[PDB]
Amino acid sequence: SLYELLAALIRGNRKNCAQFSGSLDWLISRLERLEASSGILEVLHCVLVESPEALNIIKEGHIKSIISLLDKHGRNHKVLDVLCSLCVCHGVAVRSN
Amino acid sequence: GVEIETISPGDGRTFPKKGQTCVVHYTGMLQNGKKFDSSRDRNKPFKFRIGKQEVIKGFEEGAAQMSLGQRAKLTCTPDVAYGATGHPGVIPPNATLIFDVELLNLE
Amino acid sequence: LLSKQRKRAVVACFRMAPLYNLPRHRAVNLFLQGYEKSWIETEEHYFEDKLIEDLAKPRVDPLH
Amino acid sequence: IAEFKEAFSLFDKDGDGTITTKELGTVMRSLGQNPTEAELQDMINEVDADGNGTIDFPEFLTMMARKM
Amino acid sequence: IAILNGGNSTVQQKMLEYLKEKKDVGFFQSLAGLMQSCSVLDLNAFERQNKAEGLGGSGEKVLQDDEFTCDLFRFLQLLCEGHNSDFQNYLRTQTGNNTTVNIIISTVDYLLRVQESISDFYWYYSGKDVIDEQGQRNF
Amino acid sequence: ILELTEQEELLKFHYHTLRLYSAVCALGNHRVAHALCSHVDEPQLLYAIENKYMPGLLRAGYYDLLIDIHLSSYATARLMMNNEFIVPMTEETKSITLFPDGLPGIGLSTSLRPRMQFSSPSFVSINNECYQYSPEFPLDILKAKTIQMLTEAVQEGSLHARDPVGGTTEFLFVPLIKLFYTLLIMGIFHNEDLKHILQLIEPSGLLQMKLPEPVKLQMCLLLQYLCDCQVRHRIEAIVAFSDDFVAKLQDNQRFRYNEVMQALNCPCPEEIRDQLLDFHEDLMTHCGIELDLTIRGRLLSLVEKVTYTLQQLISETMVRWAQESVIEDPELVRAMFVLLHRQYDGIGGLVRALPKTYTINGVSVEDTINLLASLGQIRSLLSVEEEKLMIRGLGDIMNNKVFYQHPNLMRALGMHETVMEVMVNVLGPKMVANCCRFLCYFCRISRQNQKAMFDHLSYLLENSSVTPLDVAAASVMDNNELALALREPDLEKVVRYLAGCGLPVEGERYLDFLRFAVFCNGESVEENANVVVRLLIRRPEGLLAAMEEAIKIGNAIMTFYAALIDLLGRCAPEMHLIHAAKGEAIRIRSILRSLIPLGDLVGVISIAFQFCPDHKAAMVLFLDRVYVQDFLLHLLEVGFLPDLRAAASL
Ligand SMILES: [Ca+2]
Ligand SMILES: [Ca+2]
Repeated sequence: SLYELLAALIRGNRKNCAQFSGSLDWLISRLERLEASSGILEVLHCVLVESPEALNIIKEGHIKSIISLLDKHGRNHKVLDVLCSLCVCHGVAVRSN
Repeated sequence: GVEIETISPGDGRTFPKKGQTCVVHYTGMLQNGKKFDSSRDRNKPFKFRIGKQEVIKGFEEGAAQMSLGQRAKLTCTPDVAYGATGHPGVIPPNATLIFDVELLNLE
Repeated sequence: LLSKQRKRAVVACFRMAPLYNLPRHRAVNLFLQGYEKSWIETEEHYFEDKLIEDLAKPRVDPLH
Repeated sequence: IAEFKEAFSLFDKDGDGTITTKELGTVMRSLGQNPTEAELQDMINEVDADGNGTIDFPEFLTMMARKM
Repeated sequence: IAILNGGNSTVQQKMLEYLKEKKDVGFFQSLAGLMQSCSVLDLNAFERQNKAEGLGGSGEKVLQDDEFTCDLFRFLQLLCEGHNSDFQNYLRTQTGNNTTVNIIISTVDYLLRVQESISDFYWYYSGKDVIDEQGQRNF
Repeated sequence: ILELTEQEELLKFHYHTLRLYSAVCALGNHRVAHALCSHVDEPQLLYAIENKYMPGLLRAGYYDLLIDIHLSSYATARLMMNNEFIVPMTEETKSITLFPDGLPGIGLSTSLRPRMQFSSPSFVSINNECYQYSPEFPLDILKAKTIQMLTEAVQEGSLHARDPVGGTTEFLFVPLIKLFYTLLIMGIFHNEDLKHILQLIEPSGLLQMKLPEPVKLQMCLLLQYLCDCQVRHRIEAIVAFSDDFVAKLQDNQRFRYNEVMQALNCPCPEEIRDQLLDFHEDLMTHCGIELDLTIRGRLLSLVEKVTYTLQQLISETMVRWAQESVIEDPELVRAMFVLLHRQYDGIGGLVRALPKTYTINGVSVEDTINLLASLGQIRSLLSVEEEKLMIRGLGDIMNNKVFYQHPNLMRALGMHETVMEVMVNVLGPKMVANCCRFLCYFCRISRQNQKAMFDHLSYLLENSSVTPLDVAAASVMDNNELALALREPDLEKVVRYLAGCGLPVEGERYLDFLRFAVFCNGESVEENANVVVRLLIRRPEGLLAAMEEAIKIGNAIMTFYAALIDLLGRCAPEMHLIHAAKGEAIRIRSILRSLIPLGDLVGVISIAFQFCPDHKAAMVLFLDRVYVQDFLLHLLEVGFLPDLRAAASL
């Protein structure tokens, strides 16, 4: 429920997701707790739809973590659209990722 | 050198001679039989000149060994293939490819 | 009076003898460029009171 | 015929084969016309069809052959 | 202006009650924000284009497209026709919301800017004394 | 796959994979598009299209996947150039019939509409060799399936089945029409099929049916493209009429307007100067009187003919769908009425096309194709080491033969706004200098192009880095009209950057910009002159004392002040009774020279007998304009003597 509260506080402002540079890899490091990850997942999904700046922060070592997150949990479509939101920003898409 | 199991023989003596573009038809799967290519699927004959080095070298070395009308199975060594990187997106690191190659014409 | 009268032809010979003379590209273009400010501004535009009175033909009306 | 070269030399004073807008403005203020920079750039580029910016002598001589 | 062009009153009833229930201090805020500069016939820009056309389309000088402003004060006049003494009070004090904007003060400060704009335009002009169109059209 | 209709966990998870395949191959990742088809193998998608028992989620994913694997790279490419309408002047373009005595299925369509380039999705060592455009498949087989799909689905869906393939009618109709939508754009369905497919829709019924919400939204996009093809036909109608009209009008007036010139004498009293004028003004004079010769019967006939069917029913069917079927979906009602406005105002769409188009000749159609490709390359590249294609694209633009010939066209393409958007997109950097070098080349090609760049200087100065500031000064270099059109308050931001140089070197660029801001011709302006020097009282920045201190003591400070004198040398009042017999123009002669007691022999002599021609020649213009024949003799041989001695010192 704590992650559920924090998932609320991102969906409103473009500021708050832009205020989440350093928490990103901090959250992805906490993602490997692997018992409360869905609460972390809705958090990391909601920041990715509201900041194009945060897309340029996240790099490959976070991505291979998220790919192995599909290994530990199997078939979770909530993980899947996170990669689709990692593809396209509000209008644009990065060729590197 | 590279391994070949002849699936069915053609004429035997008219191998693909150097300086000819091989009008062929082929398919391709992994070591585990996971299919990933078929020139038959796109209904299109692949064509390539021997010595032009536009195909990978294992497929060319397997193609030189066959004959006209002969279809064969190309079980290629992955290190003669794409190798340690594989195809970056298609072929995994160092997996044996299995082609079913079939020649039709030359140039 | 003789040398200055012939000069007044050479005064105007820039502006006069080249007049859309060479380029058929710019000539057909500037026709269209001239066509915009000349012929397009018309008055087929009393449809509007018919248009809005075609909207109030009923729920919620299409104008609404 | 060489009087056309005389009328060409009445503009050219620096001697490089091209007539800039300063020379045409000079002779035009000597005659009595008061052209604007739009009209002067028009008439100094009314010869210009290739896009070098100024007036060359072949286009001037065929212009003299074209008017009269 | 097209809705109020007859000096309509039912629509004049409508805007006031809509401003009462869903009380919008941003509207009058956006009025004086629109009204703030909105136009000045400023003769500095008049001088240069005379020198520009004197030595080289046009017409974009005149108070930076003041035709918008003629429509705005028309909309303000047509918002208080028929002497809506409630609404004419409402544009002054605006007792609905917590804060208020007195547009009646601000519209004095529009023509005061315009009067200063037109008086020196004569005072530049007071010696030339022969009128072209560019003086006539901008007047 | 057909088992999955109740395996709803594996249904939904495979659906979101099918999202992810459509995700990563978006906006033309053409190498990744070649990577994906090994997993999808589009003959599988043909079987995914035909199967009338696939679930609706899997159907809408597979139809969407078929587009953005193979089609959307070209589809968005021709979507960008749907507002250009340029054409060649060739004889088949000249000989279009232009009219009915009306069909939207136009046969000819002789516009540009850039190329169809595909690539084979092979797996051989041509890795970075094909690599560029798209995979391919037998799309001619596909268009046979679509007509087989649609004509069957209309005549079956007519009875309002409870089956249709995705359960609902939404999964039935929407992915087919969207597939038909993108396939129509890509130059397929020649008029034998258009007349076939309009028999499915128009006959003049599919639109006459009762429809759900987003399907007519797809049809709304479908109807607009038919109206769009109606528009380009009309522009292709008007251009061949412009061929013989100009061919008449060039011979008719201009030779016979010269006929009275030869028969006059040579004076220019009234009749010569009336059409001997500016070229566009001559065309404005020639065409301006036709709406109040022997040719104006051709005009008034044709305006009645280019008055203008589909316009009946399109104007009907919006009124239907609003009436019985009160709508949600604000995307839809926005999409609805813009057709309806365009139907009752067909001229207003034709308004906004004519200052976007042009006609060229057949020799120049080569250099346009790659140019439209590279312009298409940049507009595709707008959505994102990413810029390696851009610089090769930009250098290709700079090295186009037919680029200099028509500078209006880059203004007509609006491509300067496209490149300037990249500058905004970059600067929140090696591609900076590759961009601006195009821009400083871009303003310099003509006059009214320089007018187009003028409208951005308020933004443009704000990002001075070291170049961007090269562009702003390049946009004002010669046109005195553009010099006068510049105003004061941006120059406050200019000199604010100069006050930041109270620490320097980088004030060398602002002063050169102001040098282009006051002089511009060979003779300075005074309106920009007075305002900046009144600011330069408010800010200060021994001067000739420390000038010699830089001669011994990184060679920038002697260049730095060398511009500051040159700025003041340009902003002299005048060198005439314009300066002399006037008022308060001599007042700036005092306040300038008050800050500079002379001392200038540091600049005159000490360098000139050895960094030499920059500071002292800039010092020449300051003494010449701002500042008796003893000084015509005092400073002599200081500079001329080393010019005499070291003349043959090469
Ligand atoms: Ca010259
Ligand atoms: Ca020349």
